[PDB]
This record gives sequence, C-alpha cells and structure tokens, in this order.
Amino acid sequence: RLKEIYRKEIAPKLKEELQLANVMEVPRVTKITLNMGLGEAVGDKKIIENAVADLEKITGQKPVVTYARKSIAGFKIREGWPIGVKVTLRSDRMYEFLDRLLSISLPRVRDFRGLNAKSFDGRGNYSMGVKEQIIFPEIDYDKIDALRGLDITLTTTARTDDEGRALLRAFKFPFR
Amino acid sequence: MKADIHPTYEAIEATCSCGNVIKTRSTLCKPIHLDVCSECHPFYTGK
Amino acid sequence: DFILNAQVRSDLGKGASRRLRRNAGLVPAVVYGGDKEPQSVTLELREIAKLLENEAAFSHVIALNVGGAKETVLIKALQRHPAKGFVMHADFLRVVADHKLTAHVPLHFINEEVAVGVKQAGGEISHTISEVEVSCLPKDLPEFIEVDMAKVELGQIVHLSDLKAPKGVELVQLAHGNDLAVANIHASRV
Amino acid sequence: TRNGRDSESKRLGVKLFGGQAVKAGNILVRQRGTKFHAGYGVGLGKDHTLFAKVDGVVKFETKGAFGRKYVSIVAA
Amino acid sequence: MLQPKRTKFRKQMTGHNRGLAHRGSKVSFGEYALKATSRGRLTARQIESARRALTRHVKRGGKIWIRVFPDKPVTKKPLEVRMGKGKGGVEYWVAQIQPGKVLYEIEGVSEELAREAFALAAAKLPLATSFVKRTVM
Amino acid sequence: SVKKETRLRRARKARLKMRELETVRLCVYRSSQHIYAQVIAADGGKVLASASTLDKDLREGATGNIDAAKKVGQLVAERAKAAGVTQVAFDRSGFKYHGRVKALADAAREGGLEF
RNA sequence: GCUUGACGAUCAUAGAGCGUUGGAACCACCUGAUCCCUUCCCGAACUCAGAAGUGAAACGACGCAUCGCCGAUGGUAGUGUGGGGUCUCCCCAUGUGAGAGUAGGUCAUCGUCAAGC
RNA sequence: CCUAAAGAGUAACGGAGGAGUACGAAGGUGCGCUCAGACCGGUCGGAAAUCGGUCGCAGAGUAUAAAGGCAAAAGCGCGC
Ligand SMILES: [Mg+2]
Ligand SMILES: [Mg+2]
Ligand SMILES: [Mg+2]
Ligand SMILES: [Mg+2]
Ligand SMILES: [Mg+2]
Ligand SMILES: [Mg+2]
Ligand SMILES: [Mg+2]
Ligand SMILES: [Mg+2]
Ligand SMILES: [Mg+2]
Ligand SMILES: [Mg+2]
Ligand SMILES: [Mg+2]
Ligand SMILES: [Mg+2]
Ligand SMILES: [Mg+2]
Ligand SMILES: [Mg+2]
Ligand SMILES: [Mg+2]
Ligand SMILES: [Mg+2]
Ligand SMILES: [Mg+2]
Ligand SMILES: [Mg+2]
Ligand SMILES: [Zn+2]
Repeated sequence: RLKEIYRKEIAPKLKEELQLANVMEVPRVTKITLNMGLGEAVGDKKIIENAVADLEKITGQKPVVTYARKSIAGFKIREGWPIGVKVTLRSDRMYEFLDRLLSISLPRVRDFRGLNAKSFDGRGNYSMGVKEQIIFPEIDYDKIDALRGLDITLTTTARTDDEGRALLRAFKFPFR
Repeated sequence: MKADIHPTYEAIEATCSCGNVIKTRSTLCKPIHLDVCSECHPFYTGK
Repeated sequence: DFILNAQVRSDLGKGASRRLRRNAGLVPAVVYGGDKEPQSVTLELREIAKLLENEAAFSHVIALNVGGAKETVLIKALQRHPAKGFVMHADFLRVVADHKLTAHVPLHFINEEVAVGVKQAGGEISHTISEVEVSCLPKDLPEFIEVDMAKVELGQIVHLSDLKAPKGVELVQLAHGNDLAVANIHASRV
Repeated sequence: TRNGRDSESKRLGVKLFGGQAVKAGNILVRQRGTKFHAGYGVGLGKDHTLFAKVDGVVKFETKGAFGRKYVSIVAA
Repeated sequence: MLQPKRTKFRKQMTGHNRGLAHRGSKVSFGEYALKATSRGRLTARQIESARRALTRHVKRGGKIWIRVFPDKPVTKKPLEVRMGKGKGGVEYWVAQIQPGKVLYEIEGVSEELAREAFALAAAKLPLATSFVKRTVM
Repeated sequence: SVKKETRLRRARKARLKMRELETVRLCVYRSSQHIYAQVIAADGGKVLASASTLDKDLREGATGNIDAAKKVGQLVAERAKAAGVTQVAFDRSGFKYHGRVKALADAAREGGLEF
C-alpha cells in the first residue's frame, strides 16, 4: 500500500530536497486520530451507541468513548457521562486509511478548492474537518442518522510546519 | 492487536467508472464502483 | 578637591560605634576591594559632610589618606539616620586601573524651557528618575550623564536607550533587557 | 459577641531531643502531618507519631532531596 | 476618604508603635518631601485635610505623591455602655507613623513655593515634620 | 528520555523498602543487547558479586533472548555462594516481572540462593 | 590514568539556558508482531525474536555568568543582666547579635563493581 | 486558627470558623499513571465540551471547617 510507497521515493527525495545531513530527521507521519465531539447527547444519551457503530466502518478498529473532564454548566453537562468518541490509527491501518480518504472519498465531498496551508500548528501537525459522515464509501445513504462532524488529525515528526508542509507536498495532497 | 472485537477487514475491489482501479483494503467485503476518482477530478488537474 | 583623611579603627561593635558618634564626633567606615583585605577606619563627621555637599561626590574618584599612606577609593554606599539625616556609616571601594566598577551617576536635564512640547502644547516636564547606574573602567567614569529634551513633544516618552553615553560607559539596566522611562511631557494638572 | 469557642490543647511537639538515650517504644514526636520523617530505627503511627524501635540515641539530621527533617536512632 | 477596598478581617488588635523608619524614609518620586520627625498616628481625615491645603496652594502645575495609606481599623465603644459585651465597632481608619517616614512629595515647582506649601500641610497634622530634598544616596 | 525516566520513577518504591529492611539485594539491568545482574550489600554502596553476558565465555552473539538470561542467572548464583551470601531480595528495577527478568530469577532460585 | 554502563554518598557553589562534540565497544534510536505478554481503541507504552541502518532525537562529555543559587568585612535592628530619663518611647555599662544589601563566588566533589585502552 | 511572649500549658460577655456525620468501598494488597492553567491547530459549541502539540510543574486534588502534611505521592485507575 502506502508503506512501501513512502520509502521508495518520498523518503529518498525529501532527504536531499531540504539538504539534510542525516536520514531519520526526514518528516514522517506517526499517528492519525479521528475524534468527533458530539455536542448533543447532553441528556438523551442515544447517539453514543450510534456513533460507536458508524465510526467503526471507516477504520475497522473498535473506538473508545471519551468523557467530560469538568462540569461547565453553560453546556448543561458535567463530568461522568460521555460527550465524544475517538480512535487512534498507527502503522498499516493509518496508511491504508489515508489513501482511501486521500482520493476515494475526498474528491467526492461536495465543494473544495483544496486543503489550505493555514491549518498548521507551530510544530508540523495537520488538522482538518469533515462536514458529513456519509462521505466515505464504507456506509450507506439511508440507514444512517443525520449529519455528524467527523474529524481528521495528522501528527508528524517535523521540527516546524514548513517541512511538515513540504512532506505533505508529496502524498498528492490538494494544497493550494 | 486485540481479537474478536475488530470486525471483518479485507481488500475489497475498487473500480472507477473511468477504468481507474486501486487495490486498497477496506471493510465492505464487496466490489465497489466509483463515478469519479483521482484520475478524473477537476480540482486535481486544473479544470 | 576630593581628599579625605582617615584613621585606623580597632574597637568594633555596637557599643564602641555609639561612643564614636557621642564623644568624639567621628564616623565608622570600611575600605574593601581590589585584591586586599577589608579595613576598618574612622573619619570626622564634619569632613565627610562637607565633601558630600558637592554634586559629583558619588561619581568621582576620591583620594583617601589612611594614616600616612594614600589610596584610591570610591564611595559605594552610605548609611544615614532615618530622622535627623546625617551620615552614620560609609563604605569605600578600592579602584584598580583595569577592573570594571559600578557607580551611580546623576542626570543633567538641559534646555527644558525651549522644549517643543512645553512652549507649543503647554506641557510639563516630569523627571521619572534622576540618576542611572553604570559600569565602566575607572579611567572613563563620567561625573554626570547628559540628557536633552529640546526635540520632545507632548506625550513623548524618553527611555534609557534614547540617551547617549560617553564612550566606554555601559548602562547596566539597558544591558539586562529592561529600559526604563527617564522623562516625559504630559498635559497640565489643571 | 458570637465568638466564644475554642478546643482543648493537644500537647504536641518534640518529647526527646538530640543526644538523649531512648528505649524501644518511646514516643519521640507528636505531630499533625510529618514535619519530621522516620529515619533508621523509627516507626510511624497512624496519626503520624514517631516512636523508637531500638535502643540508642536520638540524631535529628537533615538529609536527602526534598530537604526533609529526619529522626533516627544511633548507637550510644 | 482613604481606606482599603476590602480586607481579610474586620477588626484588629491595638499593637504597639516602635522603632525608626528605615524603609520609606527616602525621597523616591519627587524633588522635595515632608518627613515625620516624631512618631504618632494619622487618621485619614488629617491626611485629606493636609492634601487639600497643599494642593490648593500650588494651583499651577506640579505632581504630588501621597506615601501614607491608612489601613489599620480602630473601634470605639458607644457612650453609656459598660465594659465588656464584645469588641466595639469600627469607626475610622488610621496609619502608623514612625520617625523618619516621608508623607508627601512634590516636584515641578520651586524650592521656595514647595517649602511654603508644605508649611500649610504641616499645620493640619498632629506630629512634628521637616523639609527634605532628594539625594543620590 | 521519558521511556527511561518513567522506569526509574517506577523502581523507587521497592528500592527504598530494602534500605529500610537493610537486606541484601539482587539488582537486574536489561537492555536491547544484554542483561545484567549485581549483588549489592546493604546500602547501595558495595557490589559483592556480579554476572552479565559480557563474560568472555558468553560473548557468542545471541545475548538478547530468554535462554541467555538463564545462563547468567545460574552463573550469578554460583558467584554469590563464593561470597558467602544467601537470602537476598529480588529487585526488578521497574521492568515487569514477566520475561527475560523472570527467566533470570528462576535460574537464581535453582542456583541455590533463596528469596 | 582514559571511555561507557549499574548502584550509591551529597542535594543548586551541584540547577536552567546557549554553543561544540561522541558510535571501536556500550547505550539509544531501529525491523517485525510468528511465538509468551499488552492496549477501557492503537506493538504509542509493556513484551518477545535480532542487527540490516544512524548518532538525527535522547543521553553523556566539554565551554560560557546571561538567569538562578551561594556570599563576606563593616554598620544597623532586636535582645539577657544591672542602672537612668523628659517614661505610649528611649539612653548608659556589660554580654550577644540578625534580615536586607555590598565586594565577590559557582557551569560540582567523591565510592564500589563490570566491560575495552 | 489567633491572642500565647520561637519546648508544654495559659484568661476575658476577646477576634474568626466548624461538629452531634460519611463509606462493604471512599477499607487491604499488587500493578500501573500524574494535575490546574496558558497558547497554537481543528465540523455545527466557541473565552469555556471532545481531539493533536508545546509550555507548565502542583499555581490541582484530598468525603467534610481550619491548621499541619502529601513523589515510596497520603492524589488517580484497574484485578483479586
Ligand atoms: Mg555592629
Ligand atoms: Mg547596650
Ligand atoms: Mg490551641
Ligand atoms: Mg500501622
Ligand atoms: Mg490592647
Ligand atoms: Mg506505586
Ligand atoms: Mg553584620
Ligand atoms: Mg534591664
Ligand atoms: Mg551585627
Ligand atoms: Mg547576610
Ligand atoms: Mg538572600
Ligand atoms: Mg508555646
Ligand atoms: Mg513562649
Ligand atoms: Mg496552649
Ligand atoms: Mg488562670
Ligand atoms: Mg482516600
Ligand atoms: Mg491544606
Ligand atoms: Mg482496589
Ligand atoms: Zn475515475
């Protein structure tokens, strides 16, 4: 899949493209975490059992559900009952998840000129959202509930975001 | 990798209507057909 | 001009130092620095008070005469009576040709009356500070550092970095990445 | 006035000072919390009481990281 | 007048006023100062009485600092009330003054005008004062 | 790094218990290439007996496996006897008592010294 | 004596920050997840089998006082005893004596064991 | 807790606050782990939810007042 692809040309090219003196400090992606914070289920507690099932299909790893860390009465919740779920992807799963999201589903989202370069932190990690849960080809169109805002987060071994951006120049990232 | 809790994972069969085929693994166990893919998108080439 | 007479002191303590200021009219002191051991001395209150009426007493080299042997010192600190205001103790710092030393140098403000912010906008000059602490070689210690306020408008602030200093003089506070306001022009009180 | 209350005193503090000869079972310190920690030959009660478990002499040394105060028993 | 915005405790013990003022005894902001030479106590209405008299005299320019803040509450027992029955209620706030403390400072005026502006202020205060000038050390 | 730093924090409680009890200790070090064993007297000051895979009859090439840890364990037990020591306490040094560390301990028990 | 690991003594004069440097060995990163073992998901961490690559990260060593931390001498405050005053506070004789600040120091010093010179 | 005078104790119709319970796990043990907060990035939330990273080290926590303690954490989770 994308394992051998990374170490055939992407890794060798980025070695001399930033003029590096050693080979490990070339940026690589370690983990991808999805997350999707369900603002609802404040009292109903009826979408956790539905958010667990759908998020399974995209990846195939059993998700873990996260709980509130505080009270914050402004949202009429408190710690103890869950508000969101998350999954962590590593090694083979996160590469094969990338290409499926890279172009099996991302081109067919709706409207997009590309992925902006302004969604970078100061260290070299990328984060971007997904406006609809049905976008992926792993689920249907009718037997799924309403809009759910799944998210993508990227984590790379980049010292600063520019070579992180440079690493993402490969992988055919739609960067404008 | 924990067992009995991760549902079926396989290699499926992906085939875009433009003839594009990429053997990538997913969790459907059935062949799929794509109207559009990477080789036929306006944003990827400048349309 | 800058000369002081001193005598060696040998009876130390609180009781002995109180007798000096009642019976004899003397002032306890100590000389330290260079590469030598400290040395307790005594000196007349009338002589030290007369020398301190001069402006550049703390930013000038003073020739101390202990016994018959003379030596080059500098007033480093000064203890005063909180109520009456006279000097109770004084310590001197030995001066060596090649050794950086720290001193307190008064500021001089000139042409205040012709300032742009004063005659045009009717502002008032406010001196936030009056002296700066410098570190330099003994051969180029200035008696006073010059600051002018002719080209200062209403609301403008003068900082340490703005004012110029004689060659070989370091401002210490500016060296530690902390520039402090010196003077400003502000609107009238009433 | 709505203030006239207080509680009985608890008689805390050091009971044996440095250099004194002790026997096993002797109470060395009465405490809230651990101002002093148990060193060698010293036990800790459930209310943080330091007591002797051997015969010897009180030491009262400060040592280690954290700057802790220790009480220990040494040879006389 | 002058008093803290809020305090941890309502009342306080009387205490004692001893020692000289080795801190707060230098001219730190202005060019001239009024300084206490005897010990005592200033009641926050004397401070306000003395601030008006000083400021009303200059009436043209000049910056003024007050270096004293009354933060000690004192109580009083109402009249026709016996001894005991709890501590009395707080009536006014006050400051402790030791010999050598600087009370007021001024700059931007002449030495002759400041010297006669500080004389008007000193006539409202229940303690001995003196006129001092800023020095390098 | 964090990986090693958290292991030394993990191993402090057992080591401080032994100083209180003033008992002889058998300390173990495990790396990606070798494994180590030391017998330390009563207060962390002196080392009585030692054995590792760097002895010039075990430097054969395969020292990062289970059975290599078995030979050193039955070898440190022999050296402990020559020092006239038994009745020690096993110190796992924050490593889990599961793998090469466990195989090391069993060899010591068979070697003669008893915990 | 030289270098690297394990365990200690001592808890900043020993720390932080900046710069340079170390792979012969050791150590660290590293490959894979068959097999023991593991994740409220993930071989990330714990664990197992070595070994192709590198000293990048980490760790160690060496430099610098910038920050931190130590810090005199002298004076001052307080104070036990005896005695005075103008007695809400002080003074004298005698003994004791800070805190702050100033000159200035500091990029630690040792012990046992095992591998290479 | 202060008064209370650096061992203990020490009065007033002196200055301030709490108690007349809780818990079969909130106890024992083995194993494992560190907080509050700030900033940056990220779908509806947007100063404050969940997610990623850096800093931070105790400014968090401790059933219940205040004081004294807390890295072998005395704080947090899991099996028995
Ligand atoms: Mg003295
Ligand atoms: Mg005396
Ligand atoms: Mg009490
Ligand atoms: Mg017990
Ligand atoms: Mg009273
Ligand atoms: Mg533990
Ligand atoms: Mg002294
Ligand atoms: Mg007396
Ligand atoms: Mg003294
Ligand atoms: Mg000192
Ligand atoms: Mg200090
Ligand atoms: Mg007492
Ligand atoms: Mg007492
Ligand atoms: Mg008592
Ligand atoms: Mg009585
Ligand atoms: Mg508890
Ligand atoms: Mg507390
Ligand atoms: Mg339990
Ligand atoms: Zn296509």
